[PDB]
Amino acid sequence: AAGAVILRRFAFNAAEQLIRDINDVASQSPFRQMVTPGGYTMSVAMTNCGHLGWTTHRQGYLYSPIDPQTNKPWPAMPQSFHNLCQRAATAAGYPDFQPDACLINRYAPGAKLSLHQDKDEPDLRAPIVSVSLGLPAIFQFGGLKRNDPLKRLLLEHGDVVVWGGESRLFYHGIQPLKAGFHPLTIDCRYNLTFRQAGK
Ligand SMILES: O=C(O)CNC(=O)c1ncccc1O
Ligand SMILES: [Fe+3]
Repeated sequence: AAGAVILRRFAFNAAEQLIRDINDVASQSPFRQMVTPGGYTMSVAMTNCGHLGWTTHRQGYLYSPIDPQTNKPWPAMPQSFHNLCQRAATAAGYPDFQPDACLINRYAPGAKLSLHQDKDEPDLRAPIVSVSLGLPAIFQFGGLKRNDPLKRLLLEHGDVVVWGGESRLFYHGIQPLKAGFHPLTIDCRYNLTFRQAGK
């Protein structure tokens, strides 16, 4: 899509370390399946690291310094996360990107992410950096309207997408995860999305 940059296998050499750091983050702020304000439990399990974390609070979504499950700050952003995000963001031409939030998604087979926009960040000029690890997933994206036609791209282990420019506000999602196996993740896919969430 216009504005979006795909860097295939950009995070391949870093994957092992990133996965260790995911485990470390989740040991402090555990993965949970958040409940939408619609009352549905998501198939995707989530957690956050960094100064701010995306979560549900009082039947709604927000960036918060505190993990509502633990009542403690989200774990600090791992070095591996920060390094890889910056190498990706710079390669795609976003030198001033300074992320302070990393949402971590975990997909078991069957798990999917419904069509949505990321429009909750203060500056929409800032991109989102997205890192795929483990099992491959079909990423779908449309446009500015919920009913716009979808295009599909397979995202694989180590792929990084820098989601900026025109595509920044496009609706997008993930199709039900095909069952499979990966040496590093076992039977799941992880996705990291780095954001400038602070005002
Ligand atoms: O790949 C996922 O599991 C979900 N990714 C996203 O929701 C996303 N959002 C904004 C920009 C890039 C993304 O990959
Ligand atoms: Fe998204």
